[PDB]
Amino acid sequence: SQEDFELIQRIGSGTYGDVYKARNVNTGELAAIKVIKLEPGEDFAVVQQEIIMMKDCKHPNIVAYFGSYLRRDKLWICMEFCGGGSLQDIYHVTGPLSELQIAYVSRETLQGLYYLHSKGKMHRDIKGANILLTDNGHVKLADFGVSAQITATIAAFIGTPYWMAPEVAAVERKGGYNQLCDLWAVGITAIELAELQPPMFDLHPMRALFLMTKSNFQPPKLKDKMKWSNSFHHFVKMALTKNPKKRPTAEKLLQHPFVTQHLTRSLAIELLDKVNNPSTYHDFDDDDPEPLVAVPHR
Amino acid sequence: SQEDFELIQRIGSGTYGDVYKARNVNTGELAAIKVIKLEPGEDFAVVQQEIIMMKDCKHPNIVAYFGSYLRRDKLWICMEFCGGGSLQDIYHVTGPLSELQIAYVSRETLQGLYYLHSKGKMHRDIKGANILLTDNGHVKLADFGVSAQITATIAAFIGTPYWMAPEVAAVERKGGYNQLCDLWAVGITAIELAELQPPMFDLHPMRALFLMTKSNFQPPKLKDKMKWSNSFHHFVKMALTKNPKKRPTAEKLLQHPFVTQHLTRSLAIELLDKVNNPSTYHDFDDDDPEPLVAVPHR
Ligand SMILES: Nc1ncc(-c2cnc(C3CCNCC3)s2)cc1OCc1ccncc1
Ligand SMILES: Nc1ncc(-c2cnc(C3CCNCC3)s2)cc1OCc1ccncc1
Repeated sequence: SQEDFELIQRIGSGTYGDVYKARNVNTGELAAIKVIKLEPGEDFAVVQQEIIMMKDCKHPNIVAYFGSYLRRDKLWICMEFCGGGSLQDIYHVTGPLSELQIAYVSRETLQGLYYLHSKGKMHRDIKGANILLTDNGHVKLADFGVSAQITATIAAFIGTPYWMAPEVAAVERKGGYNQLCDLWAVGITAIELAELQPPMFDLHPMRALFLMTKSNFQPPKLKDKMKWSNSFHHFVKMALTKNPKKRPTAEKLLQHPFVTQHLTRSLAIELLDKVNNPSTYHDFDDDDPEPLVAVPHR
Repeated sequence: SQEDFELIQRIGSGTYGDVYKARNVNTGELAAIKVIKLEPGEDFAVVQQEIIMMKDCKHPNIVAYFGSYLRRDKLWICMEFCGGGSLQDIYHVTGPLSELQIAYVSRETLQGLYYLHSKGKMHRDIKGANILLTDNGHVKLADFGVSAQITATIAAFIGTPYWMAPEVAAVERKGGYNQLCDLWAVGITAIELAELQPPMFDLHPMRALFLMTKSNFQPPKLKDKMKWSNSFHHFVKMALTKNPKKRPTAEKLLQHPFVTQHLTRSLAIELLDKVNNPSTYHDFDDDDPEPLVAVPHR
């Protein structure tokens, strides 16, 4: 029941409700609980779908589902607690991530999407706010709300299609995209972790979307042409292929040098320590540990 | 009240409900009545908006509003009766229209849109089914349901815009077009009246809209390159300008030769007679009317 957990503190805000740090009353285990307020009679098929998808995903790079409890218009969704927090929360304190840190995160995210895509699902909201870190440095993906929204909307034109002007047709269209769009978000997220914000972030949301549809649109690059290697640049160049049909899948991009190089969870531990560091030194004593083998000096 | 009219026969189907030929109980005047079934609690702001717009338009090329009556979930909207019927209804019996007939209809439609556009309104569903004819050959535009829908929807992204792939952005966009889209519909309608159906009519609605958004999209032409004049072709070429900013407005297109030439309601009377003709001859007697001036012959 809900009574098995005690909400400790709000740690974020999901697509729907608030996320709270929580503790189990008996086991003492930590967990993250998404509290969602439901209005009577409202379309439940959406939060219902999110739970099902969470319930249907068991992968080391996806936030694991513990349980869900509904009590009087208040729905709790229990999941594993990622101590590090969102990457966005991290690089807001931390500076920009390292290239190797971006590389590690990217490979793990791609591993998560690989799983989702084989299942035939898509995340459709891949960003720094949805990529979490465990205390040991593991990378998990979160927030299946958007995914759930898109699935639920699979169910009416305004006007008649054939008589629509091209600019009206662009707005009257629906669907027509697949899971390869997640790969684009990986490319944008790569930039996001590098430059503390996605490209075009200063524009209005509608204005940014309109620019992407223009025929003369060219995919973003990394501003510092010299700060990052050719692999990182090339990785983003592939991930940010405008044409979806020629865009590399999750497996093809996992075969890329930038993510196929040696990358361990040490890099995330580093990142976590920097967040736990708001100090370049500490007290110490360095002399000869054992007198028995202490080299003499006169 | 509703009791002032008696529904005679269904004459069409609007965006919302059925349209009935109707007669006034007292005056004996004919009228068209749109019967709309409303569910309790439903968004009325849309049919409410349609009435207001109809009520707000007094132009010789727009179907005039007589009244509207609501009685127990059943809303009547009374308007002038166009004896000829829809152009689509006409060319389904009639063959394709003449070039001069298409020209006459086009000028009158443009005159209607000119009025709407000066008021800052848009039709957004200009087609043969919405262009009516009076018994005397006058051309009126109808069906403000779509217009009303678009206005009412002026009031939430799925996912975050900046991380969206271009193909997702295309579907997540909204608005971004103006009344110039009506001019495109005029161009398509010109083809429709000429070839008994719009271009791409054999495609699926979604497929047709997707093709229009492609960068390599080229506006349709008239299939018979030799059946119609250069003016008609050029008229459609202007009206079907892919780029909305360079697309001629309603006034600019009214200055075009194809519609600035001599065109009278005789052409519509012709069209109406052909519909009232499902016969190339009839009984007659041709000899010398008056003997007093009858020229002799021996
Ligand atoms: N499963 C989760 N585990 C931990 C967090 C945390 C978020 N912020 C945290 C702070 C960061 C700063 N240091 C203290 C801890 S931990 C969020 C989680 O999930 C979020 C979520 C969002 C949307 N849908 C589902 C889950
Ligand atoms: N005001 C209207 N006056 C007459 C018709 C007619 C439609 N079909 C007609 C037949 C054609 C064949 N000959 C017999 C008559 S008359 C439709 C009208 O309006 C339609 C409308 C649609 C959608 N929203 C508003 C109005």
